[PDB]
Amino acid sequence: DLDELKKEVSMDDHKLSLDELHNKYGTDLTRGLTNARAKEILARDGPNSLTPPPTTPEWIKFCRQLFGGFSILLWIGAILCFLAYGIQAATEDEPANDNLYLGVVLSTVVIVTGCFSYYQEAKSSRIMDSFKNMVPQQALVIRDGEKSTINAEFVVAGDLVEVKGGDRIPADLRIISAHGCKVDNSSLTGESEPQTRSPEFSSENPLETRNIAFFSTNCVEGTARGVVVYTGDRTVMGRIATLASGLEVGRTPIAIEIEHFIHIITGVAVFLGVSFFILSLILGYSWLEAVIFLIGIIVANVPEGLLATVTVCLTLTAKRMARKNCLVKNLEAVETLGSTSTICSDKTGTLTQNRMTVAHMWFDNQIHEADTTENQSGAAFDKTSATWSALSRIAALCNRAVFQAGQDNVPILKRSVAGDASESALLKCIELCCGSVQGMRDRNPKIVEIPFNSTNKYQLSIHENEKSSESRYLLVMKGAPERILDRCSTILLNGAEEPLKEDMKEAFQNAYLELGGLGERVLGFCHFALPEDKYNEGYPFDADEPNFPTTDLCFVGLMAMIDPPRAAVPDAVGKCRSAGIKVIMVTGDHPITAKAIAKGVGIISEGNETIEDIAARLNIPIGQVNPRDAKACVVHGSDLKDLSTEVLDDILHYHTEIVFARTSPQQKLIIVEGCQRQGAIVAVTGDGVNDSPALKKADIGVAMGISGSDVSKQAADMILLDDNFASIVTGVEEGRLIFDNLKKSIAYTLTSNIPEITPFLVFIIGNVPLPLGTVTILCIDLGTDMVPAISLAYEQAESDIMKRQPRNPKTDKLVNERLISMAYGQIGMIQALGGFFSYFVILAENGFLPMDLIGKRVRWDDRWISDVEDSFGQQWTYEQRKIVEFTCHTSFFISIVVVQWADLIICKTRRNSIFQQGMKNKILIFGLFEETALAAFLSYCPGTDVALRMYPLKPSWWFCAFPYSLIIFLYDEMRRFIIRRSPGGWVEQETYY
Amino acid sequence: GWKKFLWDSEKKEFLGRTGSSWFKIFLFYLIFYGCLAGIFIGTIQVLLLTLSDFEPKYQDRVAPPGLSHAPYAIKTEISFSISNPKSYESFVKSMHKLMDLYNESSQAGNSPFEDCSDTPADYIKRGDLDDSQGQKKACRFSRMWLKNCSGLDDTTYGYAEGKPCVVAKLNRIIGFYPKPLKNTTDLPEELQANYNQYVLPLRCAAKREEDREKIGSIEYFGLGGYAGFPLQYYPYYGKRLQKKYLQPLLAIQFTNLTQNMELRIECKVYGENIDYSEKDRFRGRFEVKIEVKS
Ligand SMILES: C=C(/C=C\C[C@@H](O)[C@@H](O)[C@H](O)C/C=C/C=C\[C@@H](O)C[C@@H]1O[C@H](C[C@@H](O)[C@H](O)C[C@H]2O[C@H]([C@H](O)[C@H](O)CC[C@H](O)/C=C/[C@H](C)[C@@H](O)C[C@]3(O)O[C@H](C[C@@H](O)CCCCCCC[C@@]45C[C@@H](C)C[C@@](C)(O4)[C@@H](C[C@@H](C)CCCCC[C@@H](O)[C@H](O)[C@H](O)[C@@H](O)[C@H](O)[C@H]4O[C@H](C[C@H](O)[C@H](O)/C(C)=C/[C@H](O)C[C@@H](C)[C@H](O)C(=O)N/C=C/C(=O)NCCCO)[C@H](O)[C@@H](O)[C@@H]4O)O5)[C@H](O)[C@@H](O)[C@H]3O)C[C@@H](O)[C@@H]2O)[C@@H](O)[C@H](O)[C@H]1O)CC[C@H](O)[C@@H](O)[C@H](O)[C@H](C)C[C@H]1O[C@H](/C=C\[C@@H](O)[C@H](O)C[C@@H]2C[C@@H]3C[C@H](O2)[C@@H](CC[C@H]2O[C@H](CN)C[C@H]2O)O3)[C@@H](O)[C@H](O)[C@H]1O
Ligand SMILES: *[C@@H]1O[C@H](CO[C@@H]2O[C@@H](C)[C@@H](O)[C@@H](O)[C@@H]2O)[C@@H](O[C@@H]2O[C@H](CO)[C@@H](O[C@@H]3O[C@H](CO[C@H]4O[C@H](CO)[C@@H](O)[C@H](O)[C@@H]4O)[C@@H](O)[C@H](O[C@H]4O[C@H](CO)[C@@H](O)[C@H](O)[C@@H]4O)[C@@H]3O)[C@H](O)[C@H]2NC(C)=O)[C@H](O)[C@H]1NC(C)=O
Ligand SMILES: CCCCCCCC/C=C\CCCCCCCC(=O)OC[C@H](COP(=O)(O)OCC[N+](C)(C)C)OC(=O)CCCCCCC/C=C\CCCCCCCC
Ligand SMILES: CCCCCCCC/C=C\CCCCCCCC(=O)OC[C@H](COP(=O)(O)OCC[N+](C)(C)C)OC(=O)CCCCCCC/C=C\CCCCCCCC
Ligand SMILES: CCCCCCCC/C=C\CCCCCCCC(=O)OC[C@H](COP(=O)(O)OCC[N+](C)(C)C)OC(=O)CCCCCCC/C=C\CCCCCCCC
Ligand SMILES: CCCCCCCC/C=C\CCCCCCCC(=O)OC[C@H](COP(=O)(O)OCC[N+](C)(C)C)OC(=O)CCCCCCC/C=C\CCCCCCCC
Ligand SMILES: CCCCCCCC/C=C\CCCCCCCC(=O)OC[C@H](COP(=O)(O)OCC[N+](C)(C)C)OC(=O)CCCCCCC/C=C\CCCCCCCC
Ligand SMILES: CCCCCCCC/C=C\CCCCCCCC(=O)OC[C@H](COP(=O)(O)OCC[N+](C)(C)C)OC(=O)CCCCCCC/C=C\CCCCCCCC
Ligand SMILES: *[C@@H]1O[C@H](CO)[C@@H](O[C@@H]2O[C@H](CO)[C@@H](O)[C@H](O)[C@H]2NC(C)=O)[C@H](O)[C@H]1NC(C)=O
Ligand SMILES: CC(C)CCC[C@@H](C)[C@H]1CC[C@H]2[C@@H]3CC=C4C[C@@H](O)CC[C@]4(C)[C@H]3CC[C@]12C
Ligand SMILES: [Mg+2]
Ligand SMILES: [Mg+2]
Repeated sequence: DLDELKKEVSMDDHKLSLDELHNKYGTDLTRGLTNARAKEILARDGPNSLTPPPTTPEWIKFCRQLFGGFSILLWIGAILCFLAYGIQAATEDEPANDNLYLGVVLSTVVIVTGCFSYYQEAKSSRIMDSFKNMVPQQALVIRDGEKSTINAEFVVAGDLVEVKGGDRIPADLRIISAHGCKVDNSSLTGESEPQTRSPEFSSENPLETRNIAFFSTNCVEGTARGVVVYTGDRTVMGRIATLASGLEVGRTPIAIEIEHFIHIITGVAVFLGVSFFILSLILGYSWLEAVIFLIGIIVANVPEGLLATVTVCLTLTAKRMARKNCLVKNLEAVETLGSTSTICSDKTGTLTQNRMTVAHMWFDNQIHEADTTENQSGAAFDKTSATWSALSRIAALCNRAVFQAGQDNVPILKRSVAGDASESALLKCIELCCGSVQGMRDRNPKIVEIPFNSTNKYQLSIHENEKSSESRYLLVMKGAPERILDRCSTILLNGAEEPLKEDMKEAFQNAYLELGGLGERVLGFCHFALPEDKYNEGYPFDADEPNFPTTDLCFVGLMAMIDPPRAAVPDAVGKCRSAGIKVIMVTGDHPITAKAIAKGVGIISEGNETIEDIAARLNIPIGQVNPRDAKACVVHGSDLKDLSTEVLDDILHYHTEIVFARTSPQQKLIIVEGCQRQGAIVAVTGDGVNDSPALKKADIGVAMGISGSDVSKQAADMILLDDNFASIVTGVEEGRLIFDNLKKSIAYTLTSNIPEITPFLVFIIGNVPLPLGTVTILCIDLGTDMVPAISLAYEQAESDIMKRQPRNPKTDKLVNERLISMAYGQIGMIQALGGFFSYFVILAENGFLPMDLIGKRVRWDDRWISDVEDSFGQQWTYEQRKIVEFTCHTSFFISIVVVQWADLIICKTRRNSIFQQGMKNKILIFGLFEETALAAFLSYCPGTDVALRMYPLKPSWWFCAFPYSLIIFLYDEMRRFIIRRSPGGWVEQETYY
Repeated sequence: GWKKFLWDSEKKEFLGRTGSSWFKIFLFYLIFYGCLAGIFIGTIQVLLLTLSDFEPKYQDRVAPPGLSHAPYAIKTEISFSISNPKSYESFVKSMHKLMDLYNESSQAGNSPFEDCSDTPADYIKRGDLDDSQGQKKACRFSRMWLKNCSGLDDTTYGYAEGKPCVVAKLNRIIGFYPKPLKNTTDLPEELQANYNQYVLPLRCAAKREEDREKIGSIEYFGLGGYAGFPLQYYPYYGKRLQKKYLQPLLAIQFTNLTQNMELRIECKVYGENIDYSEKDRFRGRFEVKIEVKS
């Protein structure tokens, strides 16, 4: 799978002859191949079917999730825990079990997290499968001089293949004979209109010539013949799909922030250990015990609920997205939208609707605009003049297309119409504001029609007049406005008729250039009442000689048409530009149309100008003007092929409104890379196969759901099942909102750390009874902390999020030193002091004053000293003093919950005050209530002192942590106050997360 | 990267900041931590003011009282060879440490050791738990009372020829009055004889029914010759109000002990405000494993 030979732009053998072609692959132009020869080749190289994707089993996708995120930190934690239980078990028959529990718990936090993340990734895959539909297809091949329809998988290189309007081109063909055949090259090349396939050659580029049919394309109208030049995976879209499969994914931004988080967490772990190692050696301990102390401190610096909390956090935002029809296959792809700063979009199928619609109309010397939006939410065009009625009769009659049988259910715009795209657009507009055309057509019987001619350049027909008072004959004709203008002498103004003096002839010329400059295609409609005295009701006007007056007709008005953009396209582009997101158009369409759509959607702001526009406004050559005075630029693909790396960098560095036109799929990838070489996130939004390699390499691919291709749908990361484009705006908003909340939840789960390690440090250094047990830390680590941390995600915005610039990746991280200074430095310290207060209170009320506790650990833990004197002289047995230590653990845990109240409240808001935002978050309130109920339950249920070792507390001890909490609240409130009044000051660059 | 974030010479920065930054941050942390320390200290001083010096506010975790012993046996096992002298040294050093506090030289003069009844007697109340009448007075407890286990005649206390002693002791509790069982028809078998009301009885036995035969003659030594604690040494007024206070002791000689075999001996005190616990094996009773292997 040579990628460099697949990265190259397609080459071909188009510029040849029919004899050279038949001489190279071997084939009879009039008899085709022989069946024996056909099978010899079929077996020689392989069926004409693309290779299936590389599959994967479900246990594999579950192992990936098990060894991921920070499941490594926890895997070792678990392994270390069971190692210590092994050694402790084989060494003594009476070892503590703080390790068999610590290890099965840690392990569960990893297995459970993997199951949840998994379930998510499977849910998305099923709905993805219910879309991959495949109805078998069969092609028409001519062998031994006979026509046969065989499965698409049996076509080989060399046989003759015939196509008919409505069928799909089986393989890459070389047209040999055509009969007004047109094909839809929208998915592969990106051409919105049907390009006619002619046996003659026209352009050096194989994608532009007409003598080649392509894979996955469809023949709109006409029939054609051709020799199969390319077959199987070796086809154009085969090499493209192969390129998509042989590319990388990338590395999500969110995954880099989490990696940096683990980096800092380990930094502080080895720091606390090497330091308490030198300190313990300064106190007289040996090297074996001191080494074991360095192990215990590193293990304590492991947030286990941070994994489950972060997973639930990410999972919550994805549901909000799925409620509005935005599905993500992975789980972290939910944040990439908010961090995006450059959106590369596609035109055909993404920015547009890929369907032709009547845009502007000319009548009564006045331009009228029609509604060209999917759901028909706009302005009508004043249907009160007689002119419009005559126009409806002209277009509705002189038109041969008709809705496809059985569409009585779909809407007027999304139904299937058999015919050209122009007659279809006209039929839809008439059926839209003029009622049923089928009755309008049966109301006037068509007598004689002369089909569109290459010489006449017009389409005319005569029908009877439904006027019950006028039995005359009506004649209507449509065609190019110039040809029709040369055939009139009257004008239907407001109903009456008038001559064609040069005043209205010039108004017609300016109208023609107005509709033409708009990138639209205009047509002219005229009609005339045939005198029933010279052509009675019985006379038959056979289409042979001049039976109708070609000239002296009555011109009614012009009718333009073009593919309009989707409803929320301009507003969404404006919203993205408002948020500081650079919008760059990248499409393989004609530049004359790309520039117009760009100006119409907001990419090229009205007023900005290109170098050619300046040369045209001044009437001077283009090589004289300076390119720095041009803000917007249109880069052609042909020119893009010959450009250096620095030139592309300068193109993106100096032009703010860029539009890349006539770019091949391979070139689309080069543009995305040119944006990433400089340092920023990219989101590619597309639909066809030409978009497959761009969505894969982009930081986040957005594929259309209904109008998208299966390859680009399988290679993307986000799917728009409703084809609505406003979802992009919703995504960029949610991506930010869920980011500031992760910051809050991390500072919350990190604040509780300090009051969890300090007891052991003072234990080894100061020699006092153990303040915080292991089964209590587990109760806080996975009990109290979680619900509140999960609730911190439901926090609304503080300021307008859709107003700030995109975050810089090289400077604004997710976890900086400003957070560590708060959680580890200021709040956690106060929480630890409060805990040590409740501790000393419990031991002083029972008999051990703070002066006699220093130096007691060695005898406090001896199992054979049944007489330990306290500050008053009482003798305490071993189990009696242990019961008090356990009650001190219970109250320490309750103190943690009490200080967590004020921590969850000061963590709710980052800058704003509580009296401003407000406690409108019901989940947070529920978190506080549940957090308290759980602590009371664990401390007063019969049987806890035998299972978990938590004894009941006396009512006066629950109030030992209240002052510390109030103080935490007041300190953080004044902290958030100086930041507001003093922007950019010390408190901001020192404590503003 | 590696080098610049460590020390650049244009902005004169170390690790990231300049000299004035490290100073602003260090000064802030010093003031912050100083305030934290002062607040914690104030909240601890008010705690020193809340409690009383002559009496622990809560006395529910130490009741009833335990029963400790000397020597200091690890795992509650006393195993030693009658030949190798370096086998029972860890035991004798403890026994001696305990008895070394009852030396007559320590108990001298009128204070604060007053002479009490040589025969068990009733309680003695030296007033309330106040500082009004100064330091209270405690009864004297002579070493010699313990006849064959006193370290005055046979320093080793018995371990020298296969006859060990075990000095039992009741855990000191402030304001605790020991209450012995009454003479009513319901009383254990053992306790019937020598019902000295003023004496709290202590009686050892065998954990299993089999071991009975392998255990010989349990000879208890104590005040007045009884196997108990005289009620006159109660109650205890606490260290602050009764420094130089001695708690009664009871010696137990396990004469006629079978050789080369682990014997489980359970000793138990009896009384009203005495209750045992299936979890704490030292509350009221105690277990000892003796094996005089020779
Ligand atoms: C399984 C674990 C590990 C242990 C588990 C353990 O329990 C058990 O499994 C047991 O092990 C079971 C194992 C059993 C194994 C076998 C047994 O079955 C079998 C039986 O074992 C029994 C024993 C058993 O009974 C034992 O007792 C068990 C205990 O073992 C440990 C003991 O204590 C202790 O270790 C005993 C071990 C042994 O004795 C050690 C001997 C020495 C090594 C060695 O010396 C001996 C000897 O010499 O070794 C020789 C071999 C040599 O080649 C080796 C070469 C030596 C290299 C020398 C270089 C040294 C070095 C190294 C440099 C890097 C740095 C440097 C500084 O030092 C540098 C300096 C140089 C220059 C020094 C050069 C010196 C040279 C020395 C050498 O040459 C030799 O010494 C020399 O050759 C000697 O021969 C010679 O004699 C020398 O003597 C002298 C030398 C000196 O001595 C020596 O040098 C000294 C002192 C050095 C001093 O440091 C110097 C100081 C003074 C100082 O410098 C000084 O001055 N300062 C002065 C200050 C001053 O003035 N200040 C003035 C101030 C003025 O202002 C002399 O000087 C020298 O000249 C001379 O040469 O170079 C050779 O073999 C021989 O020679 C040999 O004798 C302890 C335990 O292990 C165990 O209980 C036997 O009796 C029995 O017979 C046998 O059958 C995993 C742990 C768990 O993971 C963890 O949970 C753990 O459980 C907790 C931590 C427990 C803790 O907490 C518990 C309660 C609750 C906990 O459980 C909770 O879990 C806590 C949790 C933790 C965390 C956090 C939190 O809380 C919770 C939250 C977590 C959760 O929440 C999270 C979310 N937040 C999520 C989740 O994570 O989890 C407590 O209960 C625990 O108690 C507590 O610990
Ligand atoms: C409480 O009483 C303890 C015993 O008191 C003795 O008996 C009472 C009834 C009185 O008569 C009193 O006057 C007696 O002293 C008392 O402990 C005793 O302290 C002395 C002084 O250190 C010890 O004497 C020394 O003995 C060692 C050898 O001891 C051996 O036996 C003991 C057991 O008894 C073992 O533990 C040892 O390991 C030895 O096996 C002698 O080597 C030592 O020599 C020193 O004196 C000689 C002159 O005699 C000098 O030439 C040397 O240089 C040395 O300076 C002493 O003779 C005595 O052993 C010790 N008794 C016990 C049982 O340990 C205790 O201190 C008192 N405590 C208080 C708080 O009042
Ligand atoms: C029994 C007793 C109990 C003991 C309990 C102890 C509890 C432990 C509590 C806290 C742990 C402290 C450990 C240190 C934490 C430092 C935080 C840290 O390392 O965070 C990382 C930051 C990175 O941040 P960033 O993402 O913005 O980088 C962007 C870089 N880009 C953009 C250029 C790529 O790196 C930096 O900050 C740069 C590194 C700065 C390191 C400063 C080291 C100071 C440590 C000790 C000082 C002690 C002196 C005491 C004497 C004072 C004089 C009187
Ligand atoms: C000595 C002891 C020390 C203890 C220290 C720890 C303390 C921590 C616990 C509680 C702290 C409470 C702080 C009180 C803050 C009140 C703030 C407030 O009231 O700000 C008013 C807001 C603002 O409104 P607005 O103008 O934006 O509205 C606009 C409406 N429009 C749009 C229609 C116009 O109004 C709103 O938020 C809407 C109404 C919300 C009403 C909330 C009431 C619930 C408050 C607390 C719950 C109790 C938790 C107890 C935990 C213990 C469990 C056992
Ligand atoms: C919207 C949805 C709302 C849902 C809310 C649900 C809330 C549920 C509320 C209560 C149900 C809790 C479980 C009930 C446990 C009953 C245990 C019990 O009745 O025990 C009685 C006996 C004690 O007998 P004794 O006094 O003779 O023992 C003397 C022992 N001596 C003398 C040796 C010391 O027990 C024993 O013996 C053995 C003790 C067995 C230990 C079982 C405790 C379970 C341990 C941890 C699970 C707790 C996780 C927290 C879940 C929070 C959910 C919100
Ligand atoms: C969403 C919010 C979740 C909130 C839940 C809080 C999370 C809790 C997190 C960690 C706590 C789990 C630690 C497990 C502790 C097991 C302790 C154990 O095994 O001790 C063994 C004891 C033996 O004691 P001994 O030697 O003194 O007996 C002497 C008996 N003599 C003397 C009479 C013979 O035997 C006994 O207690 C026998 C009774 C057995 C009791 C088993 C209780 C298991 C409790 C929890 C496990 C399920 C938790 C799953 C929820 C995860 C939440 C994420
Ligand atoms: C911003 C900070 C907010 C902090 C809020 C903290 C709330 C704390 C809640 C309750 C306090 C604990 C309950 C105290 C119960 C003690 C029971 C007790 O046994 O007490 C006895 C000792 C006195 O012993 P003695 O030796 O002198 O007796 C000598 C007797 N003879 C003269 C006869 C010899 O009593 C004493 O120490 C009493 C000394 C206590 C002094 C601390 C006062 C705490 C301040 C305010 C409490 C909150 C109430 C107002 C609520 C406002 C809501 C917004
Ligand atoms: C049980 C737990 C109890 C805990 C109680 C804690 C109370 C302690 C609270 C605060 C004490 C710390 C005060 C430190 C003052 C020295 C700091 C200093 O040297 O600062 C210098 C700067 C002036 O330099 P610059 O910005 O002009 O230079 C620009 C330079 N460039 C560019 C780097 C920004 O100072 C400034 O900015 C002004 C900023 C001053 C910091 C205000 C922080 C106030 C926080 C809390 C006070 C509220 C206590 C409420 C307690 C109620 C108890 C019931
Ligand atoms: C101490 O125990 C010994 C047994 O070890 C008792 O003496 C034995 O008595 C039986 C008769 O009942 C004789 O057959 C043995 O020969 C005796 N053995 C020895 C070593 O004397 C002795 O009576 C017990 N004494 C006390 C006071 O309990
Ligand atoms: C709001 C903050 C900054 C106030 C902090 C006040 C500090 C400085 C106060 C509060 C309580 C005070 C202590 C209260 C009681 C005593 C006992 C006395 O025998 C020596 C002084 C000493 C130890 C005091 C020292 C100063 C002290 C710790
Ligand atoms: Mg497309
Ligand atoms: Mg991707």
